[PDB]
Amino acid sequence: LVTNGQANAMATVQQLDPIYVDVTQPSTALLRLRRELASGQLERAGDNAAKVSLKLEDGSQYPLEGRLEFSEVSVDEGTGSVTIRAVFPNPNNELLPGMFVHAQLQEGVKQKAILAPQQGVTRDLKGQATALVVNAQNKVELRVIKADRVIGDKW
Amino acid sequence: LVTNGQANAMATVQQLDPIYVDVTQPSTALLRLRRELASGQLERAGDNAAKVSLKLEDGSQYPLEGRLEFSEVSVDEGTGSVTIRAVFPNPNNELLPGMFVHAQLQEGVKQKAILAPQQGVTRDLKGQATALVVNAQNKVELRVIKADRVIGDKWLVTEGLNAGDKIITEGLQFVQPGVEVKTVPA
Amino acid sequence: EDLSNYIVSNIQDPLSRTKGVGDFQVFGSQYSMRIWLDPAKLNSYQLTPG
Amino acid sequence: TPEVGIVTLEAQTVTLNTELPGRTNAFRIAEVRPQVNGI
Amino acid sequence: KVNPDGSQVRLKDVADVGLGGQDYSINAQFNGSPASGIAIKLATGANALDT
Amino acid sequence: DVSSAIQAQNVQISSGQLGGLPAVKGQQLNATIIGKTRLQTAEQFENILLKVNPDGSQVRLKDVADVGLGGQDYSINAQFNGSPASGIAIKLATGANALDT
Amino acid sequence: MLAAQNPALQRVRPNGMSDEPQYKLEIDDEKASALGVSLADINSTVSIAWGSSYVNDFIDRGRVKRVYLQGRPDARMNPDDLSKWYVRNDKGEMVPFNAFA
Repeated sequence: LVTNGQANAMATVQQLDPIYVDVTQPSTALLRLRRELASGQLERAGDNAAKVSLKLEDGSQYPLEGRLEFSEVSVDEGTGSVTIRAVFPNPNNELLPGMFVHAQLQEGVKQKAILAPQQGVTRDLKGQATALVVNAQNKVELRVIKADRVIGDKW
Repeated sequence: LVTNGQANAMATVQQLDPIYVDVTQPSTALLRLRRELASGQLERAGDNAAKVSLKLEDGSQYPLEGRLEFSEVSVDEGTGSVTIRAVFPNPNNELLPGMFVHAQLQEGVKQKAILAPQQGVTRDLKGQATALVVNAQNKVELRVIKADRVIGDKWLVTEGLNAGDKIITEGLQFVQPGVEVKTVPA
Repeated sequence: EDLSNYIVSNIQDPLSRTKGVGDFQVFGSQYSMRIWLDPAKLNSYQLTPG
Repeated sequence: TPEVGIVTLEAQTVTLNTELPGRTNAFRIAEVRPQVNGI
Repeated sequence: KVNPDGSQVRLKDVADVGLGGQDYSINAQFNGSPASGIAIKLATGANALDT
Repeated sequence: DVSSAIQAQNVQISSGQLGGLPAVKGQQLNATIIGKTRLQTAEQFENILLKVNPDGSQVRLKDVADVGLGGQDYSINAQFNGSPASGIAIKLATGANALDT
Repeated sequence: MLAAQNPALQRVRPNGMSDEPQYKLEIDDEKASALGVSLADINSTVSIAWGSSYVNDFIDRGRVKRVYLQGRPDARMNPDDLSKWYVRNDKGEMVPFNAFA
């Protein structure tokens, strides 16, 4: 017996040829990227700002790349994170709605970057990063640098 | 007192000449099947692919062999599992709706499958599967092998071991790698 | 760690009870069935290390 | 020299059935709900 | 975890299990080839030759 | 509940190590991660929080308990000619001299 | 330095190690407990995921040895990989360490 205005359903008709990927992001990282992008050192790209390119549940790369979509304006009070959608093509039905997945969307292209290796950068008595350099008249001195991101094995 | 559109059922009428068997496959197994069927190392079955046979609640195989349809397309959020439906004939009142059965969904056909006995593959202190193998120079070796699935009373090997070789099934004791030995059938 | 397992499992226990040895120290460790938690898959199913 | 039982193994084809858990549901179940009211 | 449907996750779907050492801080190495050793301290009040 | 919360706040947990063994190939960074440390002053036991709603309103240990340093055992306490004092009472050991001690 | 400048000594040594960088992560206490996650779950996640916890024992080949439990060799190696670990909320949701640490 099946009544009018029923709460629970009977079947699920669904299509999935362009899928949607609800990617979460904690708002402290988004606010830190907004700070690093409003401070003029890293330039947001235009050619590869909308590529998302998820990798699947077992670490395998997905062969197609898709468009990035809006970022939802409200954070949720249970976990503190925005949700960003993405539009991925799915021609061969090779990924199902509901799987867990990781997206690699970029956040900024740094032009003319310098990379000090892990060996030459240490900390002093206060907690600020340093690196010993040699002058042009061949004599070392202490200098205080701001290194906070590890890429590869270089700050 | 009985009211209209009542959520509580008054009686339950069910018939079971076939019985749906809902079977949950984890999505990483379907994903490694999609990775291995695309490569040539696992050929699709074809005409025999639909047949499934279920293992009952006492470890005894069910005598009839039904067929499956609609491997589902929505996974669930919690355990990440695709449910798979299978239809089984049921002449007597043998299967009952609500049991906890297992099912043997068969997929893939190996076109080069090397397959070593239980008593020929033993574990060393690493935990790896090892077998004692005789060279063409008629002396023994050890080869590290990996063993995926038990078929009856024999392992199958994936890498490490090649076809046309010899392993020692019985007589593993007083044989160490690097010694001379002679091959007799048993 | 194979040789270290062999020491801790077969040499250490009869050698620490002999007449004269009061303290030992192995350079290594025995085997111990490590379980390496992958935090992506430990994220996938709403689970914790607890 | 020792004489031990040694097998000669060769290639063959297999089927690779996989075991998966589950429950059995009824084929056509109808909860008799009343659709009309009274005692 | 396992639901009443019968769908479960094992420990293989979360972690990869294999044997290793219980601490990796000390790894001795003898004369070019990999090795391991036990160091032995003499108990007090005893002799060195007899030990 | 206050006991369970205070056993949850000042834990000295073994919080691991960056780049700890076994290391991935190409690792050059090592640092001993200090997690939480067990609290030290009165203003740090004074800010143990017991319950907090998702709206942001909390109950610290200010509004529940008066916290301050006091004696471990208030039972035995001494005096000396009116002015307050305390002391240790030394007993000599076995086979020992009194003058050397 | 005053002994190395002293002509009556020779090769004085510290017989110890000098101060080196160590990563103090600061758990935002009130924000973590306001989002719902209890603090014992945070401490269990930190200690087991980095500090290589000890669960129980197991026998093998005639000897009882032990079972450890630690994160990957690829998810604790730098401060960018202390954000891969997620801690469960009080309602089944998942909260990263970027929110409160």
